[PDB]
Amino acid sequence: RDLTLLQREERLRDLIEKQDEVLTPVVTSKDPFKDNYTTFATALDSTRHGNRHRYLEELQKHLAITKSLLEEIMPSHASENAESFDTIKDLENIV
Amino acid sequence: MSNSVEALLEISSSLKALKEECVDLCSSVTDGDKVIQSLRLALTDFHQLTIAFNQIYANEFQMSPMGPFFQFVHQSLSTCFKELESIAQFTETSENIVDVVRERHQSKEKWAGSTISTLCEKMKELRQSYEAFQQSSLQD
Amino acid sequence: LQMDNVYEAGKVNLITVVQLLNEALKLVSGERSLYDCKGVRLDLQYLHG
Amino acid sequence: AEINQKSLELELLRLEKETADITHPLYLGQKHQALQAMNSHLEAVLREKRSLRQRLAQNLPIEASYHRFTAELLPLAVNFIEKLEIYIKTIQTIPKIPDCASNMDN
Repeated sequence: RDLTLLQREERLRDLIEKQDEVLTPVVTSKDPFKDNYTTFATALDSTRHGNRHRYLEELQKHLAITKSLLEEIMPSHASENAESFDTIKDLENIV
Repeated sequence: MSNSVEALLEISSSLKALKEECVDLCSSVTDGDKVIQSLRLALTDFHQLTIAFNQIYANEFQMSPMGPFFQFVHQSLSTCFKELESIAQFTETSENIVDVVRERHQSKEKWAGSTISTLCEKMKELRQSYEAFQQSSLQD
Repeated sequence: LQMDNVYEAGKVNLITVVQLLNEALKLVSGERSLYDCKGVRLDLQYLHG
Repeated sequence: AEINQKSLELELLRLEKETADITHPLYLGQKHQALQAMNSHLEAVLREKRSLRQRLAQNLPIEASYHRFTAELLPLAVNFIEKLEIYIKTIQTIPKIPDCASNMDN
């Protein structure tokens, strides 16, 4: 009984030691990451609702207007309305 | 003797109860050593990526930057298209249905015999006839 | 509206197209403000029912 | 002798249950998966750092993850412009939509 229990405890210790070595660095850097990532994601979410470089810069200026106009024109249920089209057509055929 | 036998029955019952609780633990000996190695790699990567992100977040967030503008405009414009088409279809369908039903109520056809009538009139006539037949049978 | 030609040297000017798109969207914005102030909702559940 | 054997077995099983969350392959496997998903996500974010920066601040050298959106934008814009009048009429019909729904119901 004593030999059998000792063999099992040794195996458990080996396994815990291998895990501690790799988990310790990740837990220490967690809080700064979570906070930086959340602030980043919230900032990104607020934006959704000649020389070739020079060209892409001019294009960006106009696409920015486009993005602003689309955010203004689009109703809150626009996506739901867009899904109703097939259902409307089915009703007509049944009648 | 009587005490030993009672001790066996108690321990046997305790073992049976614990084996049932540990059903998920009893499956296939996959090489525990392999899973740990894999976990080690994933954690190590995760740690490296978190650091890399924090570094970029502090320096740049806190290749042309044009990719996200294209995606947004594309998806928003597409949704706008589909929405307007749906509104138009609803109006058309509603009007078509009103016409089909109106035509059915007003259309005159030779249904039975020599007389032309609407479907509603002929149906009423037929109903009256069987009401009359039933009344003549209850007075019997 | 300082807009270049839609087609320059026989090729499509993407910037002009986007500019036209912006004007089109303004028109659409104006019309939606007049006729769809509250945003029209097609009750999908009603239609399915 | 029989009691002693079963007692040992019980003791062993109890030890295994108490340490399963950190030791058993099943539970360790689940933790691996969750970690791999996040890694992949972060890799993507790092790959699109420039575009994301430009958005926050607001051949053609565009990041490969966005080639599709860029290529398809032209046709989409053309189509919208061409159907502009139809979209305007449609928008004008929006106040009639409740009447249309009532007549149909009748």
